[PDB]
Amino acid sequence: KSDVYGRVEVDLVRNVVRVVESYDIDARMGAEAIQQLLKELDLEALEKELLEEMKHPSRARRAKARKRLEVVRAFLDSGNRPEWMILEAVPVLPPDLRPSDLNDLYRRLINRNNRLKKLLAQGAPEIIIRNEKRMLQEAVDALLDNGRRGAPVTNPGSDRPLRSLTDILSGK
Amino acid sequence: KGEDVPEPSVPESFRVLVKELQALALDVQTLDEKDNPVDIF
Amino acid sequence: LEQVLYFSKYIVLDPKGAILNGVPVEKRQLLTDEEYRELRYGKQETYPLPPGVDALVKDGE
Repeated sequence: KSDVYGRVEVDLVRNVVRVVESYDIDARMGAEAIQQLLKELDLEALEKELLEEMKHPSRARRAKARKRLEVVRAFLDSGNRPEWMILEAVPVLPPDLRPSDLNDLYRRLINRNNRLKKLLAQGAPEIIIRNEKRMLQEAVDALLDNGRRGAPVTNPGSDRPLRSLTDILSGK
Repeated sequence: KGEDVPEPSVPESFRVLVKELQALALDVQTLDEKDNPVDIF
Repeated sequence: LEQVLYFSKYIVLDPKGAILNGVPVEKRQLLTDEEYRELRYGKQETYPLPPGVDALVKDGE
């Protein structure tokens, strides 16, 4: 009988059966990998888990759980659940509100989000798929908050960070 | 008209804020007496 | 860790792995594609040999 999980190779050149240490498994990538995690995380479970962790462990680990428990609470408490923390549908601000800054960034997103749709039905080569998700994930951050990770510049003319949604809400 | 000025509708600053907040994950929803929706528009 | 896979360069984990790279299965952690491919989908790894050279190991020794 086998001892480990694995694929089968019934070799008769040695009259032996080698089971390669290769059983199936599952895993995904990027914004997608957290989207999964968030959906399964059973707040309740971790809530109870933290409850124990919180009042039982020494100040070093209990304190960490405490700060962790509020978030959990908040979600469950108010209701509106955490899985939405992931962007899948970017809401477009109205056309009259912005007569330019934000548009250049909106175009970026639109483009890549679209160049991507096309790069999925035409032919899906991995290295490209990813390289594309990256840029995409980068763009989605731009319109929201530029600077947090590198800074977007209108091509040659002005090395000035395009005013993103965040920049439009804070500051002096 | 020699009349009495109308009553204030939601300052665009309020409106503009709801959206600026919609533009992001954050969802700013205005509510009524009994916690229910209310329309600026 | 976030930044590692948020953009998708690095990997993440799911339901079960019984095997250890050196430590038990990572319930949620992530490993390099080369190692994920190596044991997750298995890794039969070749080693070519110069012509006219004999080996010190058998068929499947």
